[PDB]
Amino acid sequence: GAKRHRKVLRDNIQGITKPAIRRLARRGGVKRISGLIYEETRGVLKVFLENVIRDAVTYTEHAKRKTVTAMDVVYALKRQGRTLYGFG
Amino acid sequence: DLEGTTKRFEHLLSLSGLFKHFIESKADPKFRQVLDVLEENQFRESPAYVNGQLRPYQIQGVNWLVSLHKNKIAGILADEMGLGKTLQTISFLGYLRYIEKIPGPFLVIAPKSTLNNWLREINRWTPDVNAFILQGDKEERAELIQKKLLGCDFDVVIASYEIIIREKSPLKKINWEYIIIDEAHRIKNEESMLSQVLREFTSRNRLLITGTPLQNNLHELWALLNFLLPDIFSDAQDFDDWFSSESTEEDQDKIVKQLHTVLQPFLLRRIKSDVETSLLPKKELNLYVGMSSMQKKWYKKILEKDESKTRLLNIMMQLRKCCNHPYLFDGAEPGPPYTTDEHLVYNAAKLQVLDKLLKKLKEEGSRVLIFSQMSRLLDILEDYCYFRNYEYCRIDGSTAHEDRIQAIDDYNAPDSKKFVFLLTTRAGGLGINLTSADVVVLYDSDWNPQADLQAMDRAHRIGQKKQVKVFRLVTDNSVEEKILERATQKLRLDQLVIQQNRTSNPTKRER
Amino acid sequence: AKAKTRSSRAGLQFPVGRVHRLLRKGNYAERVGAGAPVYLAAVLEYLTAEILELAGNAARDNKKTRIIPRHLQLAVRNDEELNKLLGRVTIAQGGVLPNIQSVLLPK
Amino acid sequence: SRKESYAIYVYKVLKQVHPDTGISSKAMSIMNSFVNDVFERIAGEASRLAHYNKRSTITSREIQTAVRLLLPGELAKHAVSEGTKAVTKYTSA
Amino acid sequence: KPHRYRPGTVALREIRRYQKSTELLIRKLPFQRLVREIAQDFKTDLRFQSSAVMALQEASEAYLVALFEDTNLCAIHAKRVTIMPKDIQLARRIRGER
Ligand SMILES: Nc1ncnc2c1ncn2[C@@H]1O[C@H](COP(=O)(O)OP(=O)(O)O)[C@@H](O)[C@H]1O
Ligand code: BEF
Ligand SMILES: [Mg+2]
Repeated sequence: GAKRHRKVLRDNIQGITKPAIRRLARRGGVKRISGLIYEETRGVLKVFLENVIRDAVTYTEHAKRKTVTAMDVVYALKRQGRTLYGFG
Repeated sequence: DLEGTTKRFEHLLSLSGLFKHFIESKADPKFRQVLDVLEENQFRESPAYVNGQLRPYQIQGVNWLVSLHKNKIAGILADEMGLGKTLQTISFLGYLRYIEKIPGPFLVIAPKSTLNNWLREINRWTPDVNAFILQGDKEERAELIQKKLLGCDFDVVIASYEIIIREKSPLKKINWEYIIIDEAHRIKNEESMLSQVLREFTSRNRLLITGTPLQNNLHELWALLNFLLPDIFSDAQDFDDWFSSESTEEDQDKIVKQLHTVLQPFLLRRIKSDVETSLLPKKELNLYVGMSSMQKKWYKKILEKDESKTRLLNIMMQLRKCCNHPYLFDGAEPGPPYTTDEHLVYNAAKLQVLDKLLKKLKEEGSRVLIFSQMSRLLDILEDYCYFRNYEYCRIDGSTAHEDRIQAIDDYNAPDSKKFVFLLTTRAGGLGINLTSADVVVLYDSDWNPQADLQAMDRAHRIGQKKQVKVFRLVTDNSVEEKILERATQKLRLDQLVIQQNRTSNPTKRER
Repeated sequence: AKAKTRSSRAGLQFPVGRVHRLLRKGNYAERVGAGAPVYLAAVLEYLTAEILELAGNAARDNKKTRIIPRHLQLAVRNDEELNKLLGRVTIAQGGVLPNIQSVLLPK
Repeated sequence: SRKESYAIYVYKVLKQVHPDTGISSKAMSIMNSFVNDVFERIAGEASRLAHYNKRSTITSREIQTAVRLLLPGELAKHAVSEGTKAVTKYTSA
Repeated sequence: KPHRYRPGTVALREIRRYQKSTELLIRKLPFQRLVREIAQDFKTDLRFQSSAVMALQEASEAYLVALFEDTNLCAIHAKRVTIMPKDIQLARRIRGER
């Protein structure tokens, strides 16, 4: 018994896994990796994310919706001067 | 093909002139060429190659089945569940094996929980047929492919819902005799991927089988029906507006007779109540219990959005889980040691009545089955089963293949002390027999009443030697009340026609 | 007379009437010259072909018949002019130019 | 709903350069993506210059200079010719 | 005796693989819930488009990718072959991103 509560430890941010991280680094061209990188990366990626996400959400309400659109986030990207092609 | 197509109409056109009407209602290939020329111009002894006795309706179904074969027309063995319809099929496969002497390639499909039973019953009754449980891994399925399946060293093959989709390509190259489809409920959706994998195989006959008939709609009815004889209908909305949904506008309820008259000589229903074979009905009680006062805090916290700062993207399920069990909301159990005691049954609305009924049924010797929707909730029941120290076996969605068999065997073992039996709803009760059990209880209600009917009759089949005492759990003053009423709504829109078919901040700068 | 498209009149392929409308609703000025929709529209053809021709070249170098963003990624990023032009452009699914650092090469 | 885009014209130009090469759809969307961008960047740049000299109407003088401002080096050099050739062709035609 | 490669030869092989590959390296299910996690601190209870859900990753990766290769430049200049966070932070500071 007492197994209904045995796995409550998700805490999303590790969901970006070390194998992927190195897989990411391997595509980038890094040959060998410190172990503290993985965690430090988690910080860099997240802090990146909301700033757009904030801006990305920042649009949504102004047009009085409740469902985030790619075009919305498309504009979100442009404002910081990193433009993307391919989602209209 | 066309000779059979002419020969199919030899039996199709012998019915009412409605088939000519449907052929002439197409808005047309050369089916008219063979229609115009026609327009202007056994084994009732329970054959003993089986090892046992066939029931009288069983023979009739088989004789009805052999007629469809001799007619070269298709159909659906729609006999009510637990009427030994597996024996009817096993006898029918013997009918082809011995009378016509064509032991050939056969394909049968069963839910994951049920592949054991069909192999078990085929061995018990007609041991002369080569069948496999096509289970195992990607490599473990391969040596079945090249060695025996590619070697044509078999008669029937027993696979699951997904395996055939996993094995579509190695199965196309083998032409079949029937595609035997048990519990044909995934086919209700045309876009259900299993439908597009089955319209691609080439078998001379296509024997669809079910435990319950159509669930909700006429659209669904010809969804089963369109794959039966596809070259004949080849139409989707043509069939629908032809019958116009039980006269949804005029409510004549007399054009339904035309629906019944085509399907009565095209399809077969038998019910348990008519030919008992068990001579004992089942009881039903709906244990309306009040929703627990302790969780009333969180239930209000869900209604008023008071615990906080989470999703409510499906308020349906959120209230459903609170209607089901409070500790499911990730914090209703505050204990860092996660105490396991009477507080669980205390804080829960249902388990108090469950604890009472478990104590009663323990003394009465009632061998109970429990069905539920949430596998996570079953963990708590598994924990609470540990609290009461009952023997049992937990089958859940994707536990194992051999574990399903062994847990079933231990529960159905003679004089099995496994007093309770944890089981899911959509993974557990789709064809297995549990005659060792008598009483079956639902923890929660499902938005599919025929599935509710499908699940309940697990213990109430041929071989049930006690009175089936159903105790459905419905929460008082809850949203579960509306689901059951809606469950009744979908029930009565369907039962009414089926019964006719059989009969006929500011200034705070950080700086 | 006989209707004759301006793009034909310039001997161009790009729809100038579309843009003169678009310039008109684009609120870039309250009045707009006539050859400006024209003037840009041809140069529009120039760069697409310029990239498309590069897109064709790389497409051949893997011996495919249909152009993909990886090709597009390769082409522009292989072009120092385009890459300088599109430095703030990131390409969907485009991938990266294969390039390993000299010191990562083994002795 | 109606949606207007640039695929057909891009498709025509491709068959000008590579009359045999095919094309995906996503990359075509990229092309639609790309064209609109440079479409935008020139125009507002074109607008603000007319603002800088306080004029009210945008002609090729406006368009060309920003093309020189926007395109680097050889593209600007070559494309101005591409612009220059068409304009005279239009005025003559 | 086991045939183990010299450490790094595998990595150079890996480095090659992905530099021709073009696909994502981040699992979708972990990925989107991250965003669904994040949205709460701005507005409760939004509803995401997969296209948007997809579109996040490309920026997510492309950003982090360009980070890596710059960070790779660091240890080389720092006469290393193993990357340190001090490299990573350094670029972002050189990127002027702290
Ligand atoms: N004529 C018969 N003779 C002996 N046993 C039967 C007969 N009909 C049904 N049974 C028993 O009743 C049970 C019903 O199982 P099955 O035939 O699989 O029904 P279903 O196919 O509807 O699930 C079987 O285990 C079978 O042994
Ligand atoms: F009645 Be059968 F087991 F589906
Ligand atoms: Mg049966």
